[PDB]
Amino acid sequence: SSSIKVLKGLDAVRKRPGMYIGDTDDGTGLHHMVFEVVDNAIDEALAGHCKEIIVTIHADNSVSVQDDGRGIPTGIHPEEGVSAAEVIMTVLHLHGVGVSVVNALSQKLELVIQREGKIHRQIYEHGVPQAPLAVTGETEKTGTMVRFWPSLETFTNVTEFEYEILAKRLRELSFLNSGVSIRLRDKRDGKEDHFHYE
Ligand SMILES: CNc1cccc2cc(C(=O)Nc3cccc(C(=O)O)c3)c(=O)[nH]c12
Repeated sequence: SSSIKVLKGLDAVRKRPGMYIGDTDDGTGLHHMVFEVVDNAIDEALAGHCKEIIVTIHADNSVSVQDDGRGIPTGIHPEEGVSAAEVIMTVLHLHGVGVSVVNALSQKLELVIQREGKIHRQIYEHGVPQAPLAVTGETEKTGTMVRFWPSLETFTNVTEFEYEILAKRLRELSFLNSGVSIRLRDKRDGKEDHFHYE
């Protein structure tokens, strides 16, 4: 059972967030949540499909990452009875460990996928999907959007995202991945930036 594995992996991440995300007391793990989601969007860029990424700090202290790539495949996976996107959002395999870590450590996560003319949406709570991915509407755009509300059971002390921390790494990432265009917007004060290196 994939379902059994999935919940074991999630539970493994909650019990040992240090080895997956970093220190949970000093801010580093909290911001590493953003960078992990961002790194997935960059993969879609490196793969040649995404060109703009927008990172938003929301005023309710969640962060969203939007890409204009293909959008995570929505097809019920041939292997596990749920959408391929749910697999990517929930399956652990530190070998092959990725964005499930963020899902596990978020009190809530919102996933919106635009592809093949359709908008698909799923909500997760502590990594657990409220329902299967479902079509909520129609669109002519493509891409993936992950917004996450970090668990305040997991994170102490530094619980609010810092603009400058996110600006510094995003600037570095566009530098290292020349050609990727990344926008950062703060909804708390209206501050924004655009990082591209060519
Ligand atoms: C903010 N953005 C994102 C956050 C978190 C995860 C992903 C995953 C993906 C992806 O997995 N994209 C992809 C698209 C089409 C095909 C395949 C495939 O492997 O067959 C993969 C992506 O594009 N953005 C992401």
